[PDB]
Amino acid sequence: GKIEEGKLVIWINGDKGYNGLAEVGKKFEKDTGIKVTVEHPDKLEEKFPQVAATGDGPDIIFWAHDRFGGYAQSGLLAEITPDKAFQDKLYPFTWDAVRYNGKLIAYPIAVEALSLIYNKDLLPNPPKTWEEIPALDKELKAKGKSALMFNLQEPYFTWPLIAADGGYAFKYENGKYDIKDVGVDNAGAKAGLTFLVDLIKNKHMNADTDYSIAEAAFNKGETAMTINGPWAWSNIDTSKVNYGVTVLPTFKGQPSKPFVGVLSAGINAASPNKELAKEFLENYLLTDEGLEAVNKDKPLGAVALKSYEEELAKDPRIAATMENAQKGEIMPNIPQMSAFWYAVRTAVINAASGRQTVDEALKDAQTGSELYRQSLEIISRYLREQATGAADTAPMGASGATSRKALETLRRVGDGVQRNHETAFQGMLRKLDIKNEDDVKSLSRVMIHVFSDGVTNWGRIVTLISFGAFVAKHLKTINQESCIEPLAESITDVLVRTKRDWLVKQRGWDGFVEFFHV
Ligand SMILES: CO[C@H]1/C(F)=C/C[C@H](C)[C@@H](C)S(=O)(=O)NC(=O)c2ccc3c(c2)N(C[C@@H]2CCO[C@H]21)C[C@@]1(CCCc2cc(Cl)ccc21)CO3
Ligand SMILES: OC[C@H]1O[C@H](O[C@H]2[C@H](O)[C@@H](O)[C@@H](O)O[C@@H]2CO)[C@H](O)[C@@H](O)[C@@H]1O
Repeated sequence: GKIEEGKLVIWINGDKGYNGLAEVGKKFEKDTGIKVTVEHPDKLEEKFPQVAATGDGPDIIFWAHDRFGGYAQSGLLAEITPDKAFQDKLYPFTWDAVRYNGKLIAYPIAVEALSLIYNKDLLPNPPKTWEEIPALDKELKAKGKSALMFNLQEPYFTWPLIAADGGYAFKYENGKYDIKDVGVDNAGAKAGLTFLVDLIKNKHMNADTDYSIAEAAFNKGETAMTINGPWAWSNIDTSKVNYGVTVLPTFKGQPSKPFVGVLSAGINAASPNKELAKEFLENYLLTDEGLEAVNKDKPLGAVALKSYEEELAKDPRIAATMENAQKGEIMPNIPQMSAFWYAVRTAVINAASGRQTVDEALKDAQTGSELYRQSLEIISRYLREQATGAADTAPMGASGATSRKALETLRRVGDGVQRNHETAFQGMLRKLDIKNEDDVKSLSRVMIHVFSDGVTNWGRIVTLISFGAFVAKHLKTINQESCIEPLAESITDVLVRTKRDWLVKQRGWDGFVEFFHV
């Protein structure tokens, strides 16, 4: 389906101030005659890239900025071009969170960081360390309470602990990300997750605790502490708990490091209402009165709009939010963040339930988080050396032995496939009629149709990549060598998205090397 002209459909998460956002929508309707529909579907961050890919979905999508680079890389977002006068009304660091490949891909709304929320009637002074929580829980259990309950199903809430002693997602040094350097299974990450698993094993927490269970327990006065963001404060106000919002506890003397999000509004590339969306976001929502309406429903945190943020800055809950934000780090918006989050969510859940050990769980998470970059490194090098006749001299980098050995295996087995299946390869090449970067882009659909319509095994993966090499050779001979790298990226995208779970179960490219050994 096509997006309907002359209305606005907005998607925002169900924990945010969506009735507040609908009031801003009604003000827009009152001026313009244009109906604004606000929806909060489950798993909207997973649904958006599926429906938007077919030219469907909402006109405007709200999420934290971490998902938006993936969306932008897939052509799902309109470039945002506010004038200088509008850009200067928001803090520059919030604009930086919505910049992807030099282009603004969303409007920033507000800065979110988790804090420790504590019941002052149970815990007059909250604990400064994670390490004192077991003893504190023992004290509280004797009075029929617990120390701490928070969502263990979403790794956002457990990440601050994992990150504290040296866990990291993608390493940041000299003002740039080393996407090859992933810190999911180092000693720091292990120490943090082991502490969490030990809290569970000693019955200080329950592995099944989710968002709803922890909220209800805190807001009924059953647990002394929770971990949550500004959005949660509204329901706590209603409960009349005497609560404080403060700095997260330290682990091994070091601050808990929450991943900081910037709630952001992106415009769908398929929307025929882009001018209405920009008008709504700039002149209705991102105003003192627009942000107030949302903030009164569920608090936004530290708003991007300089004028309204000065008014809210005096709130000690916001001061505490920004203290934790400064100790933490701004999330990347790189396309791999979705894979990172999927990998760590599974690792926390399996470690918490005892399905896997901490070592086993973080091992798998590391492989999952590394999979795109390692797969690209191998696939791009094979395609490029096959096309040119000469290999890449560049160092292989992180997990370089695996990448080197996988490439050597792929040269052996892939050249065998190209030789033996030369007839079919030639026939399919002629059938596809590839001649430019436009035709290369259209291969993704046929590639995913043929590669996924069949069993999952290493032999079929070799075919995917070897035919890729066969096409790369053709692109070089027709003076279309600049298409080879986008082809490699497209093959890699198809492989890692469709076979993510299977690939991780095989120990990634080490499984490939082992399967075809001797
Ligand atoms: C019958 O004719 C096919 C052929 F010869 C199969 C022989 C093989 C060795 C089988 C015995 S198998 O079961 O081991 N493997 C597969 O069946 C298989 C797996 C993946 C795969 C394909 C097959 N493709 C169809 C092949 C290529 C040559 O003839 C087709 C190519 C494919 C789709 C077209 C566009 C395209 C573009 C790029 Cl850049 C890369 C790949 C592709 C998707 O990838
Ligand atoms: O749990 C992984 C998850 O973390 C972040 O999602 C947060 C979001 O930023 C908050 O606004 C709030 O809604 O809670 C969410 C956690 O349930 C990432 O933004 C998201 O991409 C990621 O999957």
